[PDB]
Amino acid sequence: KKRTAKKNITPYQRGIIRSLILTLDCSEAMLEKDLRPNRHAMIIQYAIDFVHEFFDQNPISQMGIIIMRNGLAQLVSQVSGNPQDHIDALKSIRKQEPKGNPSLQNALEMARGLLLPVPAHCTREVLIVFGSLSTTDPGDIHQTIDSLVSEKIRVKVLGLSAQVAICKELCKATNYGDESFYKILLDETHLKELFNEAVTPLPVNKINKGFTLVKMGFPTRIFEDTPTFCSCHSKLVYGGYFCPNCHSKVCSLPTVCPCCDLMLILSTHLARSYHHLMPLKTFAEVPTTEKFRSEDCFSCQSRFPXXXXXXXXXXXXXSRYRCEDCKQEFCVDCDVFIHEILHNCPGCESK
Amino acid sequence: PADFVPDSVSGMFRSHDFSYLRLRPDHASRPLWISPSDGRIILESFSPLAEQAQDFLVTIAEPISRPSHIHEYKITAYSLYAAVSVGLETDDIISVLDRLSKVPVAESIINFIKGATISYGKVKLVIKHNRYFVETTQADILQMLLNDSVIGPLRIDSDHQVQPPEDVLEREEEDDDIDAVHSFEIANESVEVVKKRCQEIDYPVLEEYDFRNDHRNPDLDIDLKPSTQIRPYQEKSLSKMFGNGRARSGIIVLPCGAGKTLVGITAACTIKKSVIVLCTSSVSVMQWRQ
Amino acid sequence: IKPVFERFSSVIITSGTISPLDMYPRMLNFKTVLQKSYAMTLAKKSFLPMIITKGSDQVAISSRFEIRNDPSIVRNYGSMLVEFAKITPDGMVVFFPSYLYMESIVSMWQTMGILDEVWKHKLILVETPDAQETSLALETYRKACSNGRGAILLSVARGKVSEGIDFDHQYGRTVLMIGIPFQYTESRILKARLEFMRENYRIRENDFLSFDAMRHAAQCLG
Ligand SMILES: [Zn+2]
Ligand SMILES: [Zn+2]
Ligand SMILES: [Zn+2]
Ligand SMILES: [Zn+2]
Repeated sequence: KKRTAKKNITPYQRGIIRSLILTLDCSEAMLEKDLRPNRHAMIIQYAIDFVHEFFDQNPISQMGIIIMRNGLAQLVSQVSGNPQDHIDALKSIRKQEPKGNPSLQNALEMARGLLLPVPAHCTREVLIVFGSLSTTDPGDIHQTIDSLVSEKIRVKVLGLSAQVAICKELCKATNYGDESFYKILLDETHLKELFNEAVTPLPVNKINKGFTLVKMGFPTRIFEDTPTFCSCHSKLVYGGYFCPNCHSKVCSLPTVCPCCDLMLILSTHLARSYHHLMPLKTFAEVPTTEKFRSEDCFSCQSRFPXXXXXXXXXXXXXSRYRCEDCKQEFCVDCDVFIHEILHNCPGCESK
Repeated sequence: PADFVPDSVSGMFRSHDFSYLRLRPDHASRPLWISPSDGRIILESFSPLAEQAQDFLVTIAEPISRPSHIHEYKITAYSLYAAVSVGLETDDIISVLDRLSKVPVAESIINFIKGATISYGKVKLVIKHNRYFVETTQADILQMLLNDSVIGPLRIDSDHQVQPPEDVLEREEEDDDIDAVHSFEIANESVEVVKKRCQEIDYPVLEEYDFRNDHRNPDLDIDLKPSTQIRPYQEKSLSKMFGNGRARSGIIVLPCGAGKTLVGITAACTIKKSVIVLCTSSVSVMQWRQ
Repeated sequence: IKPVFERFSSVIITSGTISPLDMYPRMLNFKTVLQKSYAMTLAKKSFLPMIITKGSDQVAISSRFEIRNDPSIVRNYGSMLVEFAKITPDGMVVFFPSYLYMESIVSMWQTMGILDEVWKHKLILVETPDAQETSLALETYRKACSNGRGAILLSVARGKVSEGIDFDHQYGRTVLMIGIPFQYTESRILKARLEFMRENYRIRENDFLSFDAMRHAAQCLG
């Protein structure tokens, strides 16, 4: 018994640069009683969590936030690499109550034009968390999906406990025919894991597009604090950064320079793309009667490995989930943890 | 004379000991813990059939406590008769109680639950031609009906008539015991004496209510419109008195000031048959009608 | 059928619904060899037949009572429809036993507020005797089924739509069957053939009527 994946068919390109723009539903159906406070409130809790997650693993990206009230979609946080803008925008919304219908044609229409400034190297994306069961379209929506799929704006949406053929279609249509993107929950954790999975880049099988060399430079912290001064906020900041080309004091941010406009990054963001781009191989669960390895773990030292013959307890499984390229054992904890936070396979690092 | 503790016998069976009363053997492996001496049945969070357990207790008894962790148990004779009239298997409830209730089923408690499930009426009031008569599915029932001044003497000699049992059911005995057994059609007059003699001789009769022997004629001038106010306890109280399929009048203890007549008007309309309304006093009849 | 049974030799009788496979050799007076049906071997459930005898009032329901109104059953029916319109995804169809059942029940369903609610949720597309309007209804049902706003198609168990029209993933999710289609609503012509069915064959009134009623009941569900 194991629930582990067979093969990854996309470690080659990930969408390392992103412009993900999440849109919500503040409609009546969010006030129904299936999710603990309701749909409306518990949805927003996990979106906050995703927001934090989305910028941690794709901090080079931006996002905007749109609500869906009264048959009218309403932008609430602009497409920004600053999560706190969105986070604070999300804090206010839950205090208002969802209302009216989801007019998807509205929401799709403003999402498509919001992403026009998003360049070729930056990736356009839309994430619809749909929870009602009817729409109200200001126009042809196939016109918009046709317009949407034309703009190279893939769409993955997370319906609630129901399947809708149009968003079956929409995720099918935009995502290069490859319908893998109307995945829907039965459950809060299933919803929770529905949110966490939307953080990483989204490759299925990339078509050959212009791979454009991207020119930027890196900022550096300021020291003088009594000289608290800023060129990105016009306030007294006790020390910021300085763009390598503009030469203007910029507060701490991976945000672009505000005087010469080159993307400001230190080092930390790209190495998340690395383990995004080239991840590891899954720790193979060693056979119970064929392992015969050290009665411990490797990344940690976990002497629990078996009990040596116990009719049922020993014939079950030997906790030796071991990576392959290193061929080193790992307790499930490490095997899970190694595969959780630091990819950085402990055995594969030391050789 | 004519007083029955069984209807109002609720309020007892909460007293146990510690020396004689042992920890229930199910107490180790039992989702509930039926304190039989204290009569309390605490339905903790560990009961998987807590919803199933909660309903069964509400029938046979009255759940005094409904706490978030565990519930509370109380004994009600009307509940015992009502749980006896509930129809749940007396043995089946006890064992799921015994297996679920960690406290072993109390000996006195076990007898009452079985006494609920079967007693609360073992009477034999037979019915003929879809009506009520002096007979019985059991033999001690036919003896009670035949030797009855109201049931027998008020009973016409005719065994049963489709119309007479339809019409007369020595009044309406739409509350009789199991019909389709040996009995004789009773007259159109006086089930007071029928009940006033089963009163004097203590005949707890396992009774029914045959709700389309609430037929009673070509259809009256009833406007079967539901425009009268409907709000949720009344309808499921109706769903209880409407039971399976068709309108049964039961006893439905309702408050004056919360739309009491509303269930009656619906059940009167639903039968589409002649109905009378009786209120306390005539002056209240107008007030209520107003 | 006797001449084609007299003429033709190798014939096959095949349907999704044939039940029983023996009523046909009886009526049609012919010889078979492999009267074989197959069960659906599935690794999953994939569908729900339910017997809604009772309503919320725990009240047995039918269209056999009349072809008429009885606010208990009607409102009970109105309650079941409106809640089904709330729950099923795009594509839902129902089958009245008779159109004159449909016409009476629906007309006074607009009398109560039951029709406005389903109009908030889905589209409602009636079956008209003129089938150009019915066709204009059905394709707009399928189009709305393949579109977003839910489409509800309501027809007659004995009507035209049940004969050849299919209900795919989206074009059909929750079929319903209000009562069982019966025909002795009308005159004694069935009685006469049924009498023949009774005299020429060893086939009773109810067994023939329930067979036909469940023959079209089976015809609609699949
Ligand atoms: Zn600044
Ligand atoms: Zn600069
Ligand atoms: Zn370890
Ligand atoms: Zn390794």
